[PDB]
Amino acid sequence: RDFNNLTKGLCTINSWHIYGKDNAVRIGEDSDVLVTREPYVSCDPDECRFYALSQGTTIRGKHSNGTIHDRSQYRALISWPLSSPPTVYNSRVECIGWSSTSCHDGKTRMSICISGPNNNASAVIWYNRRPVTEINTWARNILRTQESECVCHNGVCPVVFTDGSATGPAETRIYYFKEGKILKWEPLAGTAKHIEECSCYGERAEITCTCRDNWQGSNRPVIRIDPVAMTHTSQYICSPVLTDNPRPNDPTVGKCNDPYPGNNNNGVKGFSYLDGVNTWLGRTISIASRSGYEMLKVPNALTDDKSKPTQGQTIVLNTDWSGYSGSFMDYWAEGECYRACFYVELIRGRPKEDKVWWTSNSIVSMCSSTEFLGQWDWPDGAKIEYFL
Amino acid sequence: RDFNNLTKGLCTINSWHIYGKDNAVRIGEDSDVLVTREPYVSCDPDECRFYALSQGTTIRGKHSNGTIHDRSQYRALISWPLSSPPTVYNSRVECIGWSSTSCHDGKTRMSICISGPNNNASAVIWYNRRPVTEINTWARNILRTQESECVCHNGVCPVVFTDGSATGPAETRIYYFKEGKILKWEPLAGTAKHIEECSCYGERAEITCTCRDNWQGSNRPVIRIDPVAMTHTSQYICSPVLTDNPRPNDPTVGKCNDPYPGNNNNGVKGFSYLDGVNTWLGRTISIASRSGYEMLKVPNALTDDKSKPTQGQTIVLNTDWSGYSGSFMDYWAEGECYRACFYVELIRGRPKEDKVWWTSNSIVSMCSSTEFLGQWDWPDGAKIEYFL
Amino acid sequence: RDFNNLTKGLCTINSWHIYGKDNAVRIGEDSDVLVTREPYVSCDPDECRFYALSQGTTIRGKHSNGTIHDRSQYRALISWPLSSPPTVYNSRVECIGWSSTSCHDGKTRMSICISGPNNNASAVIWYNRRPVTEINTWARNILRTQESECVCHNGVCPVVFTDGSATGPAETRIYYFKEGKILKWEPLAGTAKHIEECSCYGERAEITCTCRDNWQGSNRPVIRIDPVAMTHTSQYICSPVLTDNPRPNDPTVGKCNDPYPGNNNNGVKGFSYLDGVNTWLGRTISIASRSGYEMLKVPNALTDDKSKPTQGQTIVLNTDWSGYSGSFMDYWAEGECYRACFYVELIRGRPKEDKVWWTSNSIVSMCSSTEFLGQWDWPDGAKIEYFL
Amino acid sequence: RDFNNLTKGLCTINSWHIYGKDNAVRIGEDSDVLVTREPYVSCDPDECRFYALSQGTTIRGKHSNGTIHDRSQYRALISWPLSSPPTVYNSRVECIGWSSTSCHDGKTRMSICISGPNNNASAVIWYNRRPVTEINTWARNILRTQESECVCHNGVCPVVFTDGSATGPAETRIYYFKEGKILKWEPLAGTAKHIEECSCYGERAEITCTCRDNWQGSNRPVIRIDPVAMTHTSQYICSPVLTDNPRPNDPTVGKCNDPYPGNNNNGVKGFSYLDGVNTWLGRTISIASRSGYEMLKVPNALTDDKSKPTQGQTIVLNTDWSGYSGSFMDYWAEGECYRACFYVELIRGRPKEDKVWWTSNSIVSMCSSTEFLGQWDWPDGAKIEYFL
Ligand SMILES: *[C@@H]1O[C@H](CO)[C@@H](O[C@@H]2O[C@H](CO)[C@@H](O[C@@H]3O[C@H](CO[C@H]4O[C@H](CO[C@H]5O[C@H](CO)[C@@H](O)[C@H](O)[C@@H]5O[C@H]5O[C@H](CO)[C@@H](O)[C@H](O)[C@@H]5O)[C@@H](O)[C@H](O[C@H]5O[C@H](CO)[C@@H](O)[C@H](O)[C@@H]5O)[C@@H]4O)[C@@H](O)[C@H](O[C@H]4O[C@H](CO)[C@@H](O)[C@H](O)[C@@H]4O[C@H]4O[C@H](CO)[C@@H](O)[C@H](O)[C@@H]4O[C@H]4O[C@H](CO)[C@@H](O)[C@H](O)[C@@H]4O)[C@@H]3O)[C@H](O)[C@H]2NC(C)=O)[C@H](O)[C@H]1NC(C)=O
Ligand SMILES: *[C@@H]1O[C@H](CO)[C@@H](O[C@@H]2O[C@H](CO)[C@@H](O[C@@H]3O[C@H](CO[C@H]4O[C@H](CO[C@H]5O[C@H](CO)[C@@H](O)[C@H](O)[C@@H]5O[C@H]5O[C@H](CO)[C@@H](O)[C@H](O)[C@@H]5O)[C@@H](O)[C@H](O[C@H]5O[C@H](CO)[C@@H](O)[C@H](O)[C@@H]5O)[C@@H]4O)[C@@H](O)[C@H](O[C@H]4O[C@H](CO)[C@@H](O)[C@H](O)[C@@H]4O[C@H]4O[C@H](CO)[C@@H](O)[C@H](O)[C@@H]4O[C@H]4O[C@H](CO)[C@@H](O)[C@H](O)[C@@H]4O)[C@@H]3O)[C@H](O)[C@H]2NC(C)=O)[C@H](O)[C@H]1NC(C)=O
Ligand SMILES: *[C@@H]1O[C@H](CO)[C@@H](O[C@@H]2O[C@H](CO)[C@@H](O[C@@H]3O[C@H](CO[C@H]4O[C@H](CO[C@H]5O[C@H](CO)[C@@H](O)[C@H](O)[C@@H]5O[C@H]5O[C@H](CO)[C@@H](O)[C@H](O)[C@@H]5O)[C@@H](O)[C@H](O[C@H]5O[C@H](CO)[C@@H](O)[C@H](O)[C@@H]5O)[C@@H]4O)[C@@H](O)[C@H](O[C@H]4O[C@H](CO)[C@@H](O)[C@H](O)[C@@H]4O[C@H]4O[C@H](CO)[C@@H](O)[C@H](O)[C@@H]4O[C@H]4O[C@H](CO)[C@@H](O)[C@H](O)[C@@H]4O)[C@@H]3O)[C@H](O)[C@H]2NC(C)=O)[C@H](O)[C@H]1NC(C)=O
Ligand SMILES: *[C@@H]1O[C@H](CO)[C@@H](O[C@@H]2O[C@H](CO)[C@@H](O[C@@H]3O[C@H](CO[C@H]4O[C@H](CO[C@H]5O[C@H](CO)[C@@H](O)[C@H](O)[C@@H]5O[C@H]5O[C@H](CO)[C@@H](O)[C@H](O)[C@@H]5O)[C@@H](O)[C@H](O[C@H]5O[C@H](CO)[C@@H](O)[C@H](O)[C@@H]5O)[C@@H]4O)[C@@H](O)[C@H](O[C@H]4O[C@H](CO)[C@@H](O)[C@H](O)[C@@H]4O[C@H]4O[C@H](CO)[C@@H](O)[C@H](O)[C@@H]4O[C@H]4O[C@H](CO)[C@@H](O)[C@H](O)[C@@H]4O)[C@@H]3O)[C@H](O)[C@H]2NC(C)=O)[C@H](O)[C@H]1NC(C)=O
Ligand SMILES: CC(=O)N[C@H]1[C@H]([C@H](O)[C@H](O)CO)O[C@@](O)(C(=O)O)C[C@@H]1O
Ligand SMILES: [Ca+2]
Ligand SMILES: [Ca+2]
Ligand SMILES: [Ca+2]
Ligand SMILES: [Ca+2]
Ligand SMILES: [Ca+2]
Repeated sequence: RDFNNLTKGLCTINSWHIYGKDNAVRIGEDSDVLVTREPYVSCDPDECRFYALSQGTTIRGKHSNGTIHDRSQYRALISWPLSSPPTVYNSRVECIGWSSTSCHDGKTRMSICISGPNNNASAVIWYNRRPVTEINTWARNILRTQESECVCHNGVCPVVFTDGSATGPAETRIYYFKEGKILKWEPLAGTAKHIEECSCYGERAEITCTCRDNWQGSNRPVIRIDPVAMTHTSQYICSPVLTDNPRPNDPTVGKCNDPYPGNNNNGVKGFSYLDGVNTWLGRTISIASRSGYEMLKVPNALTDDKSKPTQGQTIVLNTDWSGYSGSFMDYWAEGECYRACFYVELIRGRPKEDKVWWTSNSIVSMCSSTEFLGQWDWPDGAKIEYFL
Repeated sequence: RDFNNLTKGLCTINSWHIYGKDNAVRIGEDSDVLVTREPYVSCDPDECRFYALSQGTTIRGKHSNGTIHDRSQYRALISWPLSSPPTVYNSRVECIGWSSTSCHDGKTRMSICISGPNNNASAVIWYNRRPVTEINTWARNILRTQESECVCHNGVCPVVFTDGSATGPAETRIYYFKEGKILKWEPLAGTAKHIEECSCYGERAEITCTCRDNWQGSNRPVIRIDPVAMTHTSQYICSPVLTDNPRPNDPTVGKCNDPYPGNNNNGVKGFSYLDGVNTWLGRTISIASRSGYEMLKVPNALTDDKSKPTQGQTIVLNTDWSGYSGSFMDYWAEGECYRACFYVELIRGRPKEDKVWWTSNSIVSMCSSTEFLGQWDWPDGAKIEYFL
Repeated sequence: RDFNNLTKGLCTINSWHIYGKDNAVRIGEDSDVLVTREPYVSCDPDECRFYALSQGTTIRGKHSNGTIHDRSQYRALISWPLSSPPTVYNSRVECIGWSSTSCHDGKTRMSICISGPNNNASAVIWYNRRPVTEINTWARNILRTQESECVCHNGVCPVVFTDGSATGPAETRIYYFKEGKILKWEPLAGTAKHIEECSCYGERAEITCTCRDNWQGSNRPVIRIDPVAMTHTSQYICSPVLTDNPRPNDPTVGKCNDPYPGNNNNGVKGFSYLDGVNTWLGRTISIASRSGYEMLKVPNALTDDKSKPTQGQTIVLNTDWSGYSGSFMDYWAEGECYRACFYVELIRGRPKEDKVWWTSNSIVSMCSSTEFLGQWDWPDGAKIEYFL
Repeated sequence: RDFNNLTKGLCTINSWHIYGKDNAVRIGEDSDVLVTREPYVSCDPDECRFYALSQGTTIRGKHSNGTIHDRSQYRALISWPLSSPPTVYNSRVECIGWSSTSCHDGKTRMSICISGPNNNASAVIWYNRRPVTEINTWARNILRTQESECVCHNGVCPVVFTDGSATGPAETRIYYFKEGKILKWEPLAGTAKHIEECSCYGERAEITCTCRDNWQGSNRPVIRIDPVAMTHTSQYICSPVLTDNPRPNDPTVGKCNDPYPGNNNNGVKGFSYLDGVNTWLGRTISIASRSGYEMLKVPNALTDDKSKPTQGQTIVLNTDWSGYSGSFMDYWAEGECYRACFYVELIRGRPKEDKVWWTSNSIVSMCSSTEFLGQWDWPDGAKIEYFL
């Protein structure tokens, strides 16, 4: 095997087709399904799999009480077969911790998990299923990373980390790994003022990451990385189609180089594909909560501070719960272009459904089509009443 | 690996032997077995597996209530090892949707799943476990396909789809796929007046499909496809041994080029092997409901409008529930001829057993023998009372 | 791979060591373990596995009621990893039916399952996981076979079948298979008067089978097969150490060429290793029921009508339930000799423990040592009270 | 594959990072997790796995009552994927018995299990998943071995066994195996007065084992083995940082050549890495019970009778239960040095938590880092009240 190179451009996105769906909460009402959150999808050269952070309990288990909490000693990054649920019996643990990323470089997979108390966390970087490198907290305040896949080019796999405040300036670093070893790291540069939970994809030897400005911005920060020079830039999506949550209503003109205000100290992980007129943004439908999910075609969103939608697709109705969302692609597929894909975490339980004592999720995932396909909506599908 | 070619004729069918049986409803009374319907069997060069459409819940799970319904966002095509049950832990998802087909071409497998609302459905064609092509609804009325395996010849895998009314003329198309890409499609031609749910097999570079005329016919339509020319014909089975369900009693003379009347707007998926004097038809025993199942040797059924049985074999007694049935063969077996096989879906629960709130099935499957073997009957075997 | 040849003699048996044990009934009190009976062990070149006839239900499932019965449409030959229990999720179905044998020839595995009603049963012979040959009942009275592994030599795998009465003369046939095809069959010859359930092993190009004379004999019939000439002989074990069950007390002098009387129309599957002074016989301890199990070293048991034990080993105390027992060896092990092995079926439930409504078993298995090892006893270990 | 040689030295240990954690008791509150004890970790060239002695029941099963007991016919050495729990469906049985060790030699794995009554136990040595050698009890008093991995060098895998009293002199033997065959054995020599449960690692063609002196010592005996000469030495860790449990308080000066007194007839399995200034000792925090766990950097502990800690890391708080601990390394990792690893058994249930009737454990495991990483504590995490 050779290292994968990002040689292709994105396919033209004219609609989105169903790729995967695990129905995990429905199925786990009466089977041994682990409680999860922060899911994602990532491909190897011969298989694509679902990933998430386990909570170290089943959803029917008594230890599901308290799983609203984000960080414990009982979390782990797990992966499992595409569209199956994350079960006790089919989930493979990648590493232990409560914040993660993972990617395949064409030869083997790198997985990173962060664990520890808030003031003393550490990342362990695994390569070929073995621990290789460790990184201690630099700011002593919840070292944390993408919660979706990284992207590699000729063996170099950049990863975005943040350590520091969620409600003011923090210390974001871009690490450049190869075979699980640190080649270089850089502090964040550019005009993004706060970065968390980057969702990345690669095309034509460039990696684009759409992130969460938790502190101030309802527009999303974007980091663009050259994995050969090992350098990057940052800005915000210019468009007035605002894509964080909660957020204010959409204005007429956005902000390219600073956070669009109205909502402070909160957000959600999300994504975009930024490719000129072939630009699609994901967002929750609700401006107030993680409710609904839609894709909007917003030509030149990155650069055009007045850009509005020209097409769209509903993914989850606004009468259903959504959650985090992120990007991935099958960099080992056949053909001339990389097909954009994404997932949406469908959060069930706390805090919005507080008649149960747990929080979990299922996954839905879609990829682009060059056809203009009909749309369905894809809810989680479980009935909370059954769990009482 | 090279593409498989249909070089062999059918073996002489002198009786049927047990091939597989999963006992899924019995076992799922106390284990984590998914609710299914629309099962089938399909072989790869190194393994044969059971396939079906999951309902995204276990049979003991509370989400089994409502599973009489055919189309939801919680269905998927799954496969699992021959004669095991479809469990949460052993079922591999092929694709997401509520109508399917799948076949191996000798190199890898193509799987197709249709999803969407009734007026906006779409097919996704997967090849080598990746999405390759998408097809939007052409008639905006439940785009739908075979619900059993397709057949390939030198890489060309024809598939029959219908979109449109179930109770009047519809728009049937034969697509010719290779490596998941569309080579060609044609509209239905010939004298079949309505087509659904084709059950296909191949021999000597020809593919024969026995289908369901839901609208008018109690005889079954037959499509015969040349996968080299990429052309086809259609007619009905001429015999007065009528094989849809519900149906009128058997007459003395059938119809070759139009639907045999008496029953409108209903049917069941079924199959035949049409090979001159080596012709065998499957049918339910009951003329009123999906009850019992038998094979009848009906020499020249396709062409002889007075042909009656010369031999038979009971598969399921008329005091047991049956369901869909379909054809498959192991095109990678040893020997000089292809051995005909079939399966029967053994439907349990609603609507016939309405003391439970679910609908599911098990599978029995048989293949031909050149011996004249003794016969048993093969019921599902579960007791509904245990589920109350 | 080449076909395995029986080139080695037996290792010297000076005691027996623990090989495998599945604890299936203990574990299945609270996990999804299939109800079984008629287990055995058989090796492939790279793995050894447990085999048995499933009853198509879990032991906690409501469908376990009635599993005392031997023949239903819900039985199948399953295999699973050595010392694991037969679970819904790890059991591989080999074929469907209610009497079986299986063996590897060095290239691939042959498995045979018989199904049908008592007057119309048929065997299907699978090779390389595909059906190849079928055999109809010849006497219309419960066609039946070994219930433990067959043995192959240069691709020729003999199998012993019986069809006919269990309580008078029957029609026993030795079939010689190669690649699942019938080379030849012969009727039983020699002085054995009734044959069932042969337990076989091979050494130095000869196959020895120790069987059950259900009709009259409390000594066991022995068939010795030359798999090159495809011929056989039969007699009884001469020794007065009687090894069927139920049986009369041991006499002073046995019978070499006729059944030792005292018990009619019953028996149990059992085994021996018949190798001159290196001869070991298995038996239940009780003369009345399937209770206890012991190995006895009985020099020249086959030929010496006064031979008595010179050494022994208790396997199951007479205060614990036993069951069928049979022979197998790992013909692909390293070294200069074949190590004798056996298993004992530990039957729990009906008819001896009738406070439960099921019948099932676990497995213990041992192989020979050239050391004189200390002995333990190996009960099933489950508590029936837990199942009430 | 070639046999692995111990060519590397230990990496510099500046802290410990999380490697694996199975959360088995939390998860097994509502899934089919086997009851275990005496766990460990061991690597093959392509995978690392968790190992333990099953009790042949699930933790929710009724047969979990009585699992405080150490030796039964229902125990087996099982292995399962790293950080998954030991489930009925994913656990591979290595061999049957109630004391074990296992190691890979670079070509394949040797596993040893001891079974029998206390006065008549025997070891079976498996190689390449087949039984090869057997060893009878030499002292007729609970033949027993390491309960963690062995270590091999050029195919020679030494193993430490003890037979005899737990409360006076016993008969310890070092066996040197190759391909499961005995090359040599030696009686214990040196100044260790009692040996049990050795925890071993290899570096630079030497194997170091840290053991348990059950009879008298609260310092730990150390055996150092030359696997080429097949010879060994023994002494005690000289340091006054005492590492058995229970134990007296730490003195100022330890004992190098005799047991440090204060506690008789008890102990716990533990470990150390003894490498000059790169020396780290594990111990329980409590001096009275298996409570808490810490690593202490104790330069020259082996040789310096006044050596005190210079650094440490808490692994399990003293308000959480611990248990056995042992060493392992991935001898097939990339890089220039072997990274020290260890596990801690987190015992739950009896005797310390006697509101339940079972005893089981989970696993946490860590490996060394050359960074100075922040520390977390890693409890089992289950709530006993949930099991009542
Ligand atoms: C079967 O399946 C089919 C496939 O899925 C399905 O078809 C699909 O239907 C859906 C639903 O209708 C379509 O999705 C929608 O797409 C809209 C875009 O398309 C419309 O607009 C474009 C653009 O039009 C402007 O520009 C062009 C040129 O650039 C001009 O030609 C126009 O005249 C117009 O110009 C004006 O506007 C510009 C600025 O925007 C100015 O520059 C200009 O000067 C003028 O002012 C048209 O080109 C489209 O026409 C074409 O397509 C239609 C078919 O859809 C044909 O009939 C037609 O002939 C053409 O071919 C079309 O008119 C999206 O706008 C829309 O998304 C908004 O609405 C949804 C709710 O429905 C919101 O959830 C979403 O967030 C978007 O609205 C919010 O955000 C905007 C942006 O800020 C706000 O303005 C708005 O108020 C709203 O904000 C509020 O909500 C937010 C969210 O909660 C909140 O955050 C805010 O704060 C605020 O509260 C939606 O995506 C989809 O594209 C169809 N797909 C296809 C392929 O057809 C079909 O229906 C199915 N069949 C059945 C039977 O079910
Ligand atoms: C152990 O296992 C064994 C192996 O399984 C098992 O043996 C098997 O037994 C079963 C059961 O008996 C057999 O299965 C049946 O087979 C019948 C066919 O065989 C009979 O008929 C043929 C043909 O005979 C005609 O033709 C030949 C030449 O072509 C002539 O020689 C004849 O004289 C006769 O000619 C007349 O008819 C023609 C028109 O049909 C005219 O052309 C002609 O001019 C004359 O009028 C014979 O050859 C057979 O004989 C041979 O075999 C028997 C053994 O079976 C030997 O004894 C004998 O010596 C020969 O060797 C034989 O006589 C099928 O017809 C039958 O299926 C019908 O019945 C079942 C119910 O039992 C129905 O469910 C089924 O649907 C069929 O009936 C329906 O449909 C027909 C067609 O339209 C209707 O006419 C009929 O009324 C009925 O309709 C009703 O029900 C329908 C369904 O609900 C409904 O839809 C309708 O609307 C309506 O309500 C059945 O399959 C099997 O073949 C045996 N197998 C073998 C290998 O032997 C054995 O028993 C087991 N042992 C034990 C102990 O259990
Ligand atoms: C730790 O683990 C150790 C390893 O497991 C363990 O040691 C093992 O102990 C067990 C239990 O003791 C041993 O197993 C028993 O072995 C007996 C055989 O060994 C004895 O006999 C031989 C043979 O002796 C004759 O022959 C030699 C020469 O051939 C002569 O030298 C003798 O003098 C004698 O000659 C007479 O008999 C001949 C006819 O039989 C005539 O030819 C002759 O002219 C004379 O009349 C001896 O060689 C043995 O000695 C050697 O070994 C002992 C150690 O055991 C040493 O002390 C000694 O120094 C020697 O080295 C030894 O004496 C088996 O007979 C025995 O099995 C019977 O009993 C059990 C019950 O215990 C029954 O269940 C079983 O079925 C057998 O009895 C039934 O069947 C016989 C046969 O028909 C009947 O005769 C009998 O009445 C009985 O029938 C009844 O029950 C049946 C079953 O229910 C029923 O069907 C009938 O109808 C009827 O009701 C048993 O297997 C084992 O071998 C030891 N292993 C080793 C390696 O030592 C050790 O104890 C453990 N430690 C601890 C602390 O626990
Ligand atoms: C984020 O994560 C960080 C990384 O984990 C974390 O930092 C870590 O913090 C922990 C906790 O503080 C550290 O772990 C402790 O480490 C101690 C060792 O370090 C101290 O000591 C050394 C050595 O000092 C002597 O020697 C040097 C030279 O050799 C001299 O320079 C010194 O002056 C001194 O000399 C005296 O002593 C010698 C004899 O011992 C004589 O030779 C000499 O003549 C003098 O008398 C120092 O070098 C260290 O300083 C350096 O590090 C600190 C940071 O820790 C810096 O601030 C500093 O500037 C330096 O760089 C440091 O002072 C361990 O001793 C300690 O373990 C004991 O305590 C714990 C309880 O806390 C016990 O559980 C444990 O068992 C040990 O105590 C028991 O055992 C000893 C030995 O017998 C007994 O003496 C003692 O009484 C006690 O016994 C009792 O309990 C036993 C257990 O129950 C029982 O069995 C007994 O019977 C009895 O009842 C502990 O491991 C860790 O190393 C830090 N890691 C790092 C990298 O910094 C950080 O806090 C986290 N952040 C936050 C915000 O949470
Ligand atoms: C497991 C068990 O209880 N076995 C006992 C059996 C059975 O109770 C009956 O044989 C059942 O009918 O009875 C014995 O007398 C016997 O046969 O030797 C004693 C033996 O201990
Ligand atoms: Ca369960
Ligand atoms: Ca924000
Ligand atoms: Ca019809
Ligand atoms: Ca008998
Ligand atoms: Ca001690």
